[PDB]
Amino acid sequence: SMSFPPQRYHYFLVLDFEATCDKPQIHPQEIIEFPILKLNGRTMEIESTFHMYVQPVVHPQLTPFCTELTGIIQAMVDGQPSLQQVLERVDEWMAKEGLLDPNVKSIFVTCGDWDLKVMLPGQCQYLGLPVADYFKQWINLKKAYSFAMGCWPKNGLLDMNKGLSLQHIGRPHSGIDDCKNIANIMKTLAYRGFIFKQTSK
Ligand SMILES: Nc1ncnc2c1ncn2[C@@H]1O[C@H](COP(=O)(O)O)[C@@H](O)[C@H]1O
Ligand SMILES: [Sm+3]
Ligand SMILES: [Sm+3]
Repeated sequence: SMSFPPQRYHYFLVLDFEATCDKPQIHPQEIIEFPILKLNGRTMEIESTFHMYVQPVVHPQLTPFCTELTGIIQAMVDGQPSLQQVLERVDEWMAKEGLLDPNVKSIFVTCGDWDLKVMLPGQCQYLGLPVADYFKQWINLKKAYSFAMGCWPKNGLLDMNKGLSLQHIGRPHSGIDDCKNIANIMKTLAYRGFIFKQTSK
């Protein structure tokens, strides 16, 4: 096939939350890291980065497990805006990037469905906040990978990097680093000729 074919979107918006957690799981979970990488729709190159840590409210003190898992320390979320304000910052960032133009086509890309099917809508429902329409469609990279490679990856980014012989970027369970791996996997899948499609229902 053709390497780096024409794609259906002008930009891809790579997103990977980190959230409060514990062993056994904390309830409710709350977003504590909100990264978005804006990728050129054709080349998959990173052109802009949104990144904010978020101050949790229901369980404001990060557990030892959460800090061990994510590397996020208490001082990184203390003094930060809450999710409501971060969502307003995202909307302003989308506007300045030119992504609110109806003729500019973009879609979010996540590893799995959890981030936009479960985490964001669930916390927004808890807080009584509407979900912006652009969060309601996305590409699940694991499903896209399964069509591009003909196989179901077992453990997310690590196994997709393994299958494509890519070196892992940065630290697992860091939101921004997970985004960098998603973007690197996407670049390789496009190099192999894959055309990305919405997977969310
Ligand atoms: N092994 C785990 N045990 C408990 N919670 C987890 C685990 N892995 C991920 N999580 C939660 O899911 C969020 C997203 O995970 P990830 O995108 O894989 O870093 C984390 O920030 C945690 O809140
Ligand atoms: Sm993740
Ligand atoms: Sm992650």
